[PDB]
Amino acid sequence: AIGLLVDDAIVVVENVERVMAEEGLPPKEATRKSMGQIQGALVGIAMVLS
Amino acid sequence: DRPIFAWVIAIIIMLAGGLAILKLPVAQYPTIAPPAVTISASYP
Amino acid sequence: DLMDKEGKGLIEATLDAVRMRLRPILMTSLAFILGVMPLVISTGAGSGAQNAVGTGVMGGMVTATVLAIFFVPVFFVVVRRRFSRK
Amino acid sequence: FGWFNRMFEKSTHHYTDSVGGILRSTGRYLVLYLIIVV
Amino acid sequence: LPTGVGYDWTGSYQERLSGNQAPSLYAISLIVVFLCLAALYESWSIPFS
Repeated sequence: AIGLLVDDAIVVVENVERVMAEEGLPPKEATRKSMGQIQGALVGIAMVLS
Repeated sequence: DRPIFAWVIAIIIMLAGGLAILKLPVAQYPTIAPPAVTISASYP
Repeated sequence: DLMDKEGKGLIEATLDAVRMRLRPILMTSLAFILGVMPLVISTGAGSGAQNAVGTGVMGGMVTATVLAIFFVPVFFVVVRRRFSRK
Repeated sequence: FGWFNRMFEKSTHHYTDSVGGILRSTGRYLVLYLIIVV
Repeated sequence: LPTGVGYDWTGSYQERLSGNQAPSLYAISLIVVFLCLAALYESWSIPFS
């Protein structure tokens, strides 16, 4: 488990870290429109790792 | 609305349902009589 | 998402994508390989079952990134399957 | 640090340029994929 | 063997694991993986990748 778990924790986290440099931007709305790109995949890997 | 996402839901049922046909009793009328036990001795 | 909402990128969308996300593929995978490390060796008497597990994932993570991020599909794929026709 | 400077090199060159290099070819690396299945 | 001598397998197992089973399970495991990679994707190209 541990593996396929920090894996899922790593994406969300570091995908913010790009947006805070790729378009220099800390805020809440970087977090928000980062899972504009990420959320779509998140609930599909959920349904096939299943 | 959108085709795919719905069609995928319908193909779960293509399995699941048909899978139960390969895995659930095919037999007659179900149980109905209130179930009873029978003792039986014999003095020859 | 790039091919869509943004622009086509016939081959410059698949390219533009890993141009911004090789990071998490090798951040996860490297962190995974190392978490599996204590089972493959290190321990070797409490549970020999640990060897049976971790041996067949270091194997299939070495060859699930150094390959998938590269050489053989996961780039290559979408090219011919999505494009090349319809 | 080097560390960072390092990472942005491989990623940008090196990998992503040699990714334009792979994508250019195709019939060779498919012949390699099927050889992998063998 | 001679007459009045049959056999029966005591008794190991009733159906094994990398034998028979592994197939049927892996089989369906593909069948879904494709389906749900389409419930969020829309094509006939994405899933193959």
